[PDB]
Amino acid sequence: SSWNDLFEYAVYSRGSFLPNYKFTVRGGSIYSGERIQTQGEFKAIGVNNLICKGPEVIVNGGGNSIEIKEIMYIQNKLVFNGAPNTNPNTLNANKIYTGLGGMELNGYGYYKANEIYSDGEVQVKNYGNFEIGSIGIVKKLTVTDNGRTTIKSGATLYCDQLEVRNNGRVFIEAGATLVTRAISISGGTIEGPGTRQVNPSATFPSYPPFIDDIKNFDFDSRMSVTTLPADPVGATTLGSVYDKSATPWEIVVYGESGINDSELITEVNSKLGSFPSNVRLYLASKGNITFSNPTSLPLYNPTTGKLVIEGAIITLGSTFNINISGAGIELIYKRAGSTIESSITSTLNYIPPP
Ligand SMILES: [Ca+2]
Repeated sequence: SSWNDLFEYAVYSRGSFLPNYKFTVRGGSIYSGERIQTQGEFKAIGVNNLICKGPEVIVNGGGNSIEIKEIMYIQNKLVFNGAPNTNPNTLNANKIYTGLGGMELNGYGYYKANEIYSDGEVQVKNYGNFEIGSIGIVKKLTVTDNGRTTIKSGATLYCDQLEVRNNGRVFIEAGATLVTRAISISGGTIEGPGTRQVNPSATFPSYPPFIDDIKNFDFDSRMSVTTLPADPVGATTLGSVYDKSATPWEIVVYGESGINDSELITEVNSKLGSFPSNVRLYLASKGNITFSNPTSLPLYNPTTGKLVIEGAIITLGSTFNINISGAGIELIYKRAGSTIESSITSTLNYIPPP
């Protein structure tokens, strides 16, 4: 699997991506060209990459749990806004990069990165817990307001500046090392059996190459968005292409002005003569997606209270909202078969990089 392949994404958003409350993506990758803003209970389980090339990624509320297996690229700023101690956030990420806007890890949360690189200030505050498993290279690390940052054994943090304040704590484990060019501890602690080194002329290692690779990739250049097709069969706003040679059946639904659940029931049944609960669904829309009555879709699971979409969602508008009434989404990534890829490649005039 490749981070520059459109068909690797569970969510590919050309513009922004504002999911509904209670949204789980399981597998695949997540891309947005502009802002990502999640309004609570957002979960990424087994996500390979999360690439955001816009100005913010704002994770709001509690109960968020994000797992990144490879690269989390944050073009400018990432902000976990704050979780109740009764519904804390978790982040487990392999490699994280942020640009100049930083990474604000507000608290009631356990945030782990194995590698962290940042052209800005990593803040850990308001009881947040941040652990670096192997390496860190950041402009600034500041722990305040009862935060905690642990350098785990074997790891090395490099930061140009280190600020600890208002009962912030930095723990350096045995065999770990923190290396800063300047330091300012007023009100906070640094303990632990590892080495802490102040060196105004320290030489840091180089960023790994994936950072520039992604910064340098013009995602938009790979496609030419024109109009999304529509047929009068079924919902007159939507178009679709389907594949019954696959198991389960696969259908991609195109909606130039958005998609809703009434239209989806109409369109799918017209093409398939039914709407089996196991259908693999690929939604491609230039407006929002709205499920006003999700229990009407056979994808709704009454036991979990979730719409279970197996497939992927491609959104092409500048702004994009998923809205749903009285249910959560469980989007399980499933790579499309070739009939569906050919339809999407044709529709978006897509040229895969390799
Ligand atoms: Ca139609």
